[PDB]
Amino acid sequence: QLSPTELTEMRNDLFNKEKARQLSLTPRTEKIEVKHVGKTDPGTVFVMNKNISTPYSCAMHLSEWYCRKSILALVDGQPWDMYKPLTKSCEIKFLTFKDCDPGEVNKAYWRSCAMMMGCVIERAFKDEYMVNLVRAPEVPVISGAFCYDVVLDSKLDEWMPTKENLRSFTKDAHALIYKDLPFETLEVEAKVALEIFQHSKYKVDFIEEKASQNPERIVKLHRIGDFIDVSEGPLIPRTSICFQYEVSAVHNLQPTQPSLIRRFQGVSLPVHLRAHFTIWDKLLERSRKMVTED
Amino acid sequence: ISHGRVFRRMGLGPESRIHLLRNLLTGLVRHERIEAPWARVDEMRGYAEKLIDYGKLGDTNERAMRMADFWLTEKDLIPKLFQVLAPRYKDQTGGYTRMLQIPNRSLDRAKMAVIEYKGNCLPPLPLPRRDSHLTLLNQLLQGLRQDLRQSQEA
Amino acid sequence: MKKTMASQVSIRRIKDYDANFKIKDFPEKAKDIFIEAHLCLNNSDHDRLHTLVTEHCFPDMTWDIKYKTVRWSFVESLEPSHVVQVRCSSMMNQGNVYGQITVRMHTRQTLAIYDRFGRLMYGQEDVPKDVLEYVVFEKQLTNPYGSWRMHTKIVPPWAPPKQPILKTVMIPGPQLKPEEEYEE
Amino acid sequence: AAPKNRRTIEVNRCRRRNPQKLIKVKNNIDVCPECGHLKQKHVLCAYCYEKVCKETAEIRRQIGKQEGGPFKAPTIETVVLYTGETPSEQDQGKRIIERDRKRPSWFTQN
Amino acid sequence: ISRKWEKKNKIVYPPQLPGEPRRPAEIYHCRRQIKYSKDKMWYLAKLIRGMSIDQALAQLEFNDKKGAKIIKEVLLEAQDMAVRDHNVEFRSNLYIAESTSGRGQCLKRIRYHGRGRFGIMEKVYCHYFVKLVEGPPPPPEPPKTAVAHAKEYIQQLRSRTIVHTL
Ligand SMILES: [Mg+2]
Ligand SMILES: [Zn+2]
Repeated sequence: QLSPTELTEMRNDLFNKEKARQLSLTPRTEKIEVKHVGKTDPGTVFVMNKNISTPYSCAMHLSEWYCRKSILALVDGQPWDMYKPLTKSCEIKFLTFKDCDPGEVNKAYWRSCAMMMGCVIERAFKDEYMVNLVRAPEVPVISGAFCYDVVLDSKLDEWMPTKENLRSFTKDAHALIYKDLPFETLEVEAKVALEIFQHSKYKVDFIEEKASQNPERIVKLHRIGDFIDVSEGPLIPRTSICFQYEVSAVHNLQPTQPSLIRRFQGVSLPVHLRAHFTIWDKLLERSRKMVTED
Repeated sequence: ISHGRVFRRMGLGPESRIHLLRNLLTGLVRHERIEAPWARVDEMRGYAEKLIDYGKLGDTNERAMRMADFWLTEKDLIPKLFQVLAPRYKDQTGGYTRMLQIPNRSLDRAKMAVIEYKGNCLPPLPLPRRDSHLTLLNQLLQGLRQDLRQSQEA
Repeated sequence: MKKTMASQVSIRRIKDYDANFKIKDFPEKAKDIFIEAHLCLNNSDHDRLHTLVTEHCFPDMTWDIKYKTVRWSFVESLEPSHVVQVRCSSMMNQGNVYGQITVRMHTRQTLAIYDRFGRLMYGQEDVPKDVLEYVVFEKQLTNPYGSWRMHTKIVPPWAPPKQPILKTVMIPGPQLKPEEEYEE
Repeated sequence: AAPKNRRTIEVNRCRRRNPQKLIKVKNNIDVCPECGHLKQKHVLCAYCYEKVCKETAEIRRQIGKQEGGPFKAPTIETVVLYTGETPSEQDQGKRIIERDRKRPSWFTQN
Repeated sequence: ISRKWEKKNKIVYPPQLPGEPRRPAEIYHCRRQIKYSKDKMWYLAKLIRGMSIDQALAQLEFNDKKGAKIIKEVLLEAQDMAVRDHNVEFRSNLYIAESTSGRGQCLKRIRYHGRGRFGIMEKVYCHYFVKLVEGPPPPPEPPKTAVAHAKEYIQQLRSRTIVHTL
C-alpha cells in the first residue's frame, strides 16, 4: 500500500489544493463592515476583507492584549475559530479563558489538546506497525481528562505502555508545543474530505455521519503541521496556548474480540491557567483513572 | 534595631501622630470613605476598628463617651457613632472596614490607599473578585472534589 | 444645448470677448489639456501644471500625493467629448469676467499609486477600466493672457462606488469618558 | 575631600549603565475586565476608581445641599435614590438623597 | 541647530517590483525642548528600546518618573500618523527601533551661596527621538551556548600558523 510518509504528502497537497481553490473562487477585494460588540472598547467598526481577514486580524487592529488573551471569537453568537476567515459582515465578540462563562473556550481547548495528543500517536509507534485512529469523543471537561480512541496492530494485543512509554508521548507533545504550530481550519464539502481520508475506514464513517447531521453536507477539517484531522467545533489558535501537558494512561475498551479499542487519556492546562506543581500532581492522579461518556 | 515595634514614627512626634490619626478617623466617620497615604491608612485602620467596639458599649457607658469625645473632633458625629454605626455592626464581630490600594497620586507619586466602612450608602468600589467557578482550572478541581467525595462515602 | 438658451447666451458673450472661438474644436483641445494635466502628476511638474489647471483645482491634485508615486496613463477614449453646458459669470462682479464650460468624459484610464516606501496602495497598473466623470473648464475672459484650464469635476449622486482599497481599515467607536456610559 | 583626577567617560558609562541602575520590567500588568484599561494586579483600576469618586462626589454634593450646615450629621441611615425610583419596603425612616440621573449599571441596588 | 529627524519622514523610495520583498514601514518622530534632564530621560529611552509599541505604552503608564508620560504621548502620536499617513495597516504591529535623548538648549542662572559666593546653575532641556518599524519585534539574541564556545575555541586553535618563519 501507500507508505505513511507519502500519505501525509498527498494529504497536505490536497489541503493546499483546496485552500487555493477557495481563494481562487473568492473575488479580489471585498469590504465587510464588522462591528465590535463587547464590554471593552464598544462601537468600533472593522472594514476587513471577506474570506481573507480573520478575527485575529481584527484583534491586531486594537491591541496585542486581545491577540494574547482572546482564545475564541464569537460571531453572531456562535463560536468562531481565531484564524478562520470571515464570510460576511457581522458583529464580533472575543472570549478569554478568565471570563464569566468560558464554557465554549474550555470545550475548544479540550478538543484542541485531543488533536495534538492524537497527532503524536502515529509518529510514536514503529513504522512496521500500523496505527488507525477511530474518533475523538466529546468527553466533558469535568471528567478530568480528554480521551482519544485508537486501534493498534494485531501484534500489540497484550502490550501495555509503561511509564517510559507514556513519558515519551509527553516529550513528543512538548516538542509539538515548542514548535508552536498554529491551528488551521478549512470548511470543505463532504466528498472532498472523503477522498482525503479514503485510507481510513473510521474517518470515512466520521465524515459520512458529520455530513448526515449537517444539512449543507459539509465538514470542517483542521490542520497542524503536516497532520490533518476531522474535528467538530472551533479550536484554539496555536499550540503554544497549552503550557502543562501530559498523557495519563491507556485503557482498553470492551469487548475486544470483535475489535480492539485503546482509549488513550491525558490532561492539559494552558498558560493563562497555570497551576502549582502539587495541584497538577493531584490532577495527574485523577486523570489516570479511566473515564467514559454518559 | 526595631524588633516588635508595632507603631510607626509619623508626624512631628507622638502627639502629632495621634492628632493626624484622629483627623483621619474623624473624616472616616463623617464621610464613611476617605483616601490617604497607604501607611497612614494602615495605621489608622486599627483605631477605626476599635471605635465600633467602644460604640457597641452604649452611649450610657461613661468610658465610651469619654473615648468618643476625644477621638471625634466634631461633636455631631458622636450621636451618629452611637446610633448609626454601632447598630449597623451589632451582628458583626470584626472586619468593619476594608482597605484597598489605589494608583499613586500625581503630586508626589506616594503610595495611596482607600479605607471605608462596610455597609455605606456610597457606590460600591471596584472590589477585586476571584476567578469564576466555571473556568477550566476550577472545573477540573471541582471534578476532583466530587470524585473524592464519592470515594469516601462509598 | 438648443432648449437651454442660457448656453448660447454664454457662448456669444465668450465670442464677444474673443471672436476667434469655436465650440466644435474645444473638446479635442480640452481632452488634450485634461490628459496633459494628468500625465504631469507622474513626474510632479507643478511648474507646468500651473499653466494647465486652475488654482482651485491645484490643491486637489497635489495634497494627497505629496509623498506618493503616481503612475497614470491614458489608453483609450470610449466616446468623443461633448459640450454639456456653457455658463458665464456675472458682469463686473469684482472687475473680472469668468466663463465656465462643462464637458463629459467617458474614456479608459490607468492608475498606480504607491506609498512612501514604494509598496502598492491603490489602483493596479496593468488593467484599464472605464471612467465616467464630468469636467468643467474655466478661463479668465477679462485677462488678456487667460486660458481654459481644468477647474472642477462633478460627481453624480448615482455614480458607481469607487474601487475598494487594498488594506483593511478599523473605524474607532465613540470614545467614552468615565462618567459617560456607552450609548448606541 | 576633593577628587584627585577627572573620571573618564568609560568609567562613567560602566557606572551609569549598570544593570541595577536600569529600570526593571514590570510583569504585574493586566487589562481591566470591565473597561479594558491597563491596571496592576494589586492596585485598583484607575478608570473604575476615578468614575466611582466622581459619582461619590456628586452624591456628597447632594448630601451637603440637603444638609445645609455644618455639625448637623443625621442620626439615621442614608440611601441614595435615582430618577424613576421609589422608597423600598425596608427603606423607611432613613434619609433619602435624590440624584437627577439614571442609576449606573455597576451601582447595584440592594 | 539641527532638525534632520523631522526631514527623515519626507524621504520617498521608488516603487518596488513584485520580485523584491515588502519594505517595512519606518517612522521618525521627535519632541524638542522638554524640561527634563537628558541623562534621566536616557533611562526611559533605553528601557522601552527594542520592545513593542503597546508593551512600551504599558511599561511607561505605570512608571513614576515624569519623563514617562512625555514619551507615552510621543509614542501615541507617533502611532497615530503611522497608520493615518504612513500606510500602516495594523497599529499594534509596531516595535521600537531606536530611542534616545539629546541635549537641548539650556539657560544659565545664578545660584546664591553663603559668604557672598555663587554658583552657575543650568535649566536643562532635552529632546527625545524615537523610530518605529512596522512588524513584530525581532527576537532577542539567545545566550551563547557551551557548544558555541567549544567550536570557537577549536577555530582559534586551528587558525594558528608557524610565525616568524617561511
Ligand atoms: Mg550678603
Ligand atoms: Zn477598569
